[PDB]
Amino acid sequence: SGKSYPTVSADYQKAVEKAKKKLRGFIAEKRCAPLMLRLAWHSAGTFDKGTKTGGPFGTIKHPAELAHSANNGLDIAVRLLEPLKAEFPILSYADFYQLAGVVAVEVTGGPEVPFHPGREDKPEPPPEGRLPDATKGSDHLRDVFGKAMGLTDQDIVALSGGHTIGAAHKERSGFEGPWTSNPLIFDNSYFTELLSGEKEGLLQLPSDKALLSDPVFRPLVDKYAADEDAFFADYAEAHQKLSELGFADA
Ligand code: HEM
Ligand SMILES: [C-]#N
Ligand SMILES: [K+]
Repeated sequence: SGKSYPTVSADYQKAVEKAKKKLRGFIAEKRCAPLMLRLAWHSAGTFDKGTKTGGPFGTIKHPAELAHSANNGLDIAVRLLEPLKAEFPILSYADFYQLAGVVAVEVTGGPEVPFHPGREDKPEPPPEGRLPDATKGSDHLRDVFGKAMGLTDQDIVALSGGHTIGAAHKERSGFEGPWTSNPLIFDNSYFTELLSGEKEGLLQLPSDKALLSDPVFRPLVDKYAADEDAFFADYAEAHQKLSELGFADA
């Protein structure tokens, strides 16, 4: 999908392979796979198709970006990774955060998302306001994923399935609790819970519920609730696409 992968040195590639292993162990032990996937989404997602500036280029590490109200918790995620990152000084932060997202999906039992190295760390972040609003609906999803990032309606629904792991926190976003009964297991339960209604102890954001009422998003929700393999396929496709917005002269 219009992507040309940069050449990196044999030493860079070796660090990638070694960092991936250390990330597995670290992330599994710390139980922070959801936060790492969220960090990856944010580090990819401050991308714009209308300006082509900022986003998946080591920019999330800057304290100017960790300030935002959609960024509560992203500071924690960056901090958790600092010591590991210091073991692999050759790797760009951009690649490191995307590798962490790929690993987060993998060690929670999700699909193996292909990873290619070579994202450069850019010197200035994008503007605050591009990123997601849980209180909004389908027009908003299409604005953040479609218009800004060039992703398709299928990507939108698949990627929303990221919420199958993790939870909201009253002190971060203000929302609270896991979307699923197994929030460290990457499966299609996000979609099953979304369809089944609101359960005691389980979260649905207005942005999740937007998927149910949209003529295009809904049949996809039905498909993924019915077929985890179809979910895994489309999820891996969309995660790779998202992770690579930071590549290839866009
Ligand atoms: C569709 C637009 C989206 C909106 C409005 C949204 C909103 C939110 C909110 C409000 C939280 C809770 C933050 C907190 O209180 O800790 C959250 C958490 C999370 N998000 Fe999203 N999100 C979106 C898309 C995505 C995507 C595309 C992914 C990855 C594929 C993702 C992955 C996650 C994960 C894994 C968590 C759990 C974080 C944790 O457990 O600490 N989200 N999201
Ligand atoms: C979701 N952030
Ligand atoms: K789950």
